[PDB]
Amino acid sequence: FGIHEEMLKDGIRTNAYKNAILQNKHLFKDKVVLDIGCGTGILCLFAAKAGAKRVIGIDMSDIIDKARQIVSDNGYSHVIELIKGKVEDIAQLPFGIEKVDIIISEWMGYFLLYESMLQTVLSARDRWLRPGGYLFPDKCTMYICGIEDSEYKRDKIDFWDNVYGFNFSAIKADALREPLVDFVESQQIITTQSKFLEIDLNTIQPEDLKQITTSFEFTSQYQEYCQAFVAWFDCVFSRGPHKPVEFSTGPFTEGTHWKQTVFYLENDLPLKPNDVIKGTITISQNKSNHRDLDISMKYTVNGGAVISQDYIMR
Amino acid sequence: FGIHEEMLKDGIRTNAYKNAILQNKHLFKDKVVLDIGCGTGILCLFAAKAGAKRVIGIDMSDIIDKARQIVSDNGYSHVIELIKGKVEDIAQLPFGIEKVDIIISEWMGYFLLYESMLQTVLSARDRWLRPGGYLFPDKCTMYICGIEDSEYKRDKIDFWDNVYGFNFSAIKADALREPLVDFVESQQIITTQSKFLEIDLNTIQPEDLKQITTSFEFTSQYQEYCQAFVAWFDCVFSRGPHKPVEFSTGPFTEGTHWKQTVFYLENDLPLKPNDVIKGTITISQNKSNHRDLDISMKYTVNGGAVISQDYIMR
Repeated sequence: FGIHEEMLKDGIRTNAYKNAILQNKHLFKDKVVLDIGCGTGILCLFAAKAGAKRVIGIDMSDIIDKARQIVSDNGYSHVIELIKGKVEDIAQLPFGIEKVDIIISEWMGYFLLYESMLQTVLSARDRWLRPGGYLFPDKCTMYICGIEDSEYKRDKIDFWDNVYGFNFSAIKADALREPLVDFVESQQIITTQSKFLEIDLNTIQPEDLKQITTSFEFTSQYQEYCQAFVAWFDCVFSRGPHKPVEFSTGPFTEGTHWKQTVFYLENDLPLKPNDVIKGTITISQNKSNHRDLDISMKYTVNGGAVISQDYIMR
Repeated sequence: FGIHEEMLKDGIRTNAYKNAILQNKHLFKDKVVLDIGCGTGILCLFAAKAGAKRVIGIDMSDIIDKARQIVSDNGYSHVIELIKGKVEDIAQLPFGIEKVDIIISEWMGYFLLYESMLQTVLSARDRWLRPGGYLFPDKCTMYICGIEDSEYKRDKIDFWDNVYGFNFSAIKADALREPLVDFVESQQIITTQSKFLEIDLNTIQPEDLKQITTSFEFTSQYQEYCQAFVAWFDCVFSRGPHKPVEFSTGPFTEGTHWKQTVFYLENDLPLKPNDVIKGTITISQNKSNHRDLDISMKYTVNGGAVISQDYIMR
């Protein structure tokens, strides 16, 4: 419902897709395009306008009936075909199509990986993408840095110390375990930014997603307290477009509906300039609710004792 | 998760419950209290602090395990007993209790009735409330008025006329059919306010909720265009407290997490001062998704032709 208006009115995202598709008419001309999660159909309309021979959109949502009407009203009912259901439940693609040239998708979730459609996109790639075909977009990179956020930490974590006189501190751990999806101001960042994960749809395999172990490293720029780490991702249309097309969900550029992801620290870090925060982040589907993401960090400051903290986004 | 922090940090709501309970220690002393949907337990703690002999909290949420810890940390483990599950699945109340003196609940949904716990509260009242017992709160009243909102109507409805050159007008009806939960500024109101529904927990019966037909009437105060109706509800602890306790979710007082409910009109009304808008609102559970609320309005301006518009909150 409102999720579709939010996706469309996300200008940064829809403009990046618009540019990647419409500026590459040469690449789309007379091609067969599969779009995973077409929603109201704007990306399918772009691909058709770019000259695709056939655009197949899959959405599991009941929006499909209205999306077909939109396709008709814009004169593309002979080019764009919409199908309901899960990729995994599709007997065949329509019109006897066996392979496709280009897969468009918007699979990225919050924190890139939370409730994402990555596995669906990889199944569709494995089933239908012709050798050498293109994935729009194909590369996402995750970044992390440290911030000052004493005010929000006091309002959101320490609030539970005293609630109308009552001790609610039993809840504090749970509040700390939940990453926050929200915007951070760039002036709050007190460290360099660390690339810590890349996901390349051209080469990644589903078994690689079972448990992601990765490392990160960033450096303090200030004499300051660090209350939280913040993470975001960048997304690149790399293989396919004539020039690479990119957009960011970070705090130095226009906001997106993904916002940023804030991981509050149990114990604030007292940082000096040039202090080094380095560690590992392990990401995996939660073992009791498969929709939940377990995110475990272990790290040090200048090689001190290891600090560990576990989070679950749910 | 965050829903519990949002409920608690709703100051207007939690203060009204705090006042209704703690200022009526005489009424709670040595009584048996049932609280429906206890969440992290603050209302149960109030009832215990007010002197209840026994407080039974029901919540279907996994929050129960942490809520028990909160009850223990504040010294009330012998008074407050928490039970998981639906009222409808409870064999008996603990400690051999058969009747209770007071039922506390926070059953109100958006637009009062959307995904509310009203039916659960009525079942608990019918099963367990002693004759003459009290419901905290027991009375909610709904109000409606007309507003000017051309800017938000243009940004949210007319946006679909042209989306990157494409005609998305097939979606406009669906956008109009969805009431918006959001805050309205009081300066946007251009009519008097109409009480249009009262729900009295002391006397209402579940069969009355199958379909609510009610009437409304309000008067234009300006020469202005009306783009939407806005509705809210007020909630009163009426029977029981020494003085009635009240709070509002309307736009003339502090915001609450319920916000207000905005019903955009298909065709703007050109109103003159003293024009009368009068009609009926029919509210019923949707026939294909029982969690969805159908809200149908028919009305006139000074007895002109009947205007009808159907909405579904989903």
